[PDB]
Amino acid sequence: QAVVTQESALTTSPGETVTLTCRSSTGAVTTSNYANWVQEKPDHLFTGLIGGTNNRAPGVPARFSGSLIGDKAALTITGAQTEDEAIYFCALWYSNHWVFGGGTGLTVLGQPKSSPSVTLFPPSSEELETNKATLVCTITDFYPGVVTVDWKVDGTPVTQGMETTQPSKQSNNKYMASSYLTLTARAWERHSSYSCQVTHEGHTVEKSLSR
Amino acid sequence: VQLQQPGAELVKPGASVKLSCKASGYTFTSYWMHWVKQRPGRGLEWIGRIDPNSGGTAYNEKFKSKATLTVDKPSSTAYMQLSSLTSEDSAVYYCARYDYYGGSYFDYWGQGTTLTVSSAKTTPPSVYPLAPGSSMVTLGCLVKGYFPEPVTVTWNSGSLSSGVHTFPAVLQSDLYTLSSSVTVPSSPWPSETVTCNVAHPASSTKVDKKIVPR
Repeated sequence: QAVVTQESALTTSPGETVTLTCRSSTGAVTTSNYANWVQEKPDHLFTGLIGGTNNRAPGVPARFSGSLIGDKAALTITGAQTEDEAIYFCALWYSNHWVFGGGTGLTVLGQPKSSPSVTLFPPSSEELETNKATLVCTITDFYPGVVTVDWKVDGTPVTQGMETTQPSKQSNNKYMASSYLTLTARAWERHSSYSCQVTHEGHTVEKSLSR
Repeated sequence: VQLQQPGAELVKPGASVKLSCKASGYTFTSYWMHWVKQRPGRGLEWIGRIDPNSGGTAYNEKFKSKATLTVDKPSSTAYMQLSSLTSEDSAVYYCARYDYYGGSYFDYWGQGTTLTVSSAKTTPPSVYPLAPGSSMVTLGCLVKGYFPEPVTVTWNSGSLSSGVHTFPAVLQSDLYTLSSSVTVPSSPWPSETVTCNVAHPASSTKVDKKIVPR
């Protein structure tokens, strides 16, 4: 019955200092919600760094440190390491229950920044005979690994029948993702304008195919 | 100290399941056994927790009549039973331990069990070509509607090993679909034929598809 907020993503550099907040929609975070920051490494790895706001589980690199700033709980990685580029989930206690926030995807640039290469494919002709049309939009070599994807069928923004994988690290250390938009071959012949809009870092890139 | 819980299960909708977490390690009584549900794209959700000694439990109302926490003292095992499983239950399920409030944390997490609510029976993919309609050039193969995981997509009998990217599959219609895009230089194509190689051993399927212009 409570929503715990966390930053979308944060980009810090090596040897730097970065800090994640953990907001409470019920009020300022108290010591009663022992925000327990937990780290997420890819392929389902989970370790808790900070517990009880202040205490650091034993064996957590001293650089990680918990505290309260203002009205929100806070994880402050001092001297951020390249091996810190990971997802950070915070948790808050509320008398009888616990509540995990949205988590922060933290990028620790260890390569310069790259833009997304967009490719929006049309339905295969073969697929069309199956009374199905799958718009395939691919996104490669973007870094940091965070993009927002939007479609617009006939200048109108689509709100359903669209799905996108979560950014997955490429061999280089950059990221890639693939967005799909499923349609009945009938729904396809009905519209004309199609576009895949990928925003990466606040810069949009469109790729459209007229039918 | 390792909270071991099986890595995967398959379950048909309308059914129920019991996820076990056998606490290999220093204690049970000294610690609490919480349960968390991670779904790709929506972080963590606390399901609840259970006390070893007494059995008593507190939950997240959202799972109030979905989960049922239990614990068997003779085997240091903690179980979680979800009833009436539906398409949303498909998730990674973890059991982490809690240290009193005393330092107040979830120091050791179980590796999770990847539950999979699905009526799907083994089903082979359908290969669809993804081609440009206009220096370099991006070609692709749509491996749509297949179950179970996981499919093996390669390009030109292994010959194209760069300019290639095979993304993760996406779940929907209780079938997986993914794709492989290959950036072969604008000279090779259309000139040199480009063919993607998809295989789904789960069905023992193997298909070729030459990316033709259109």
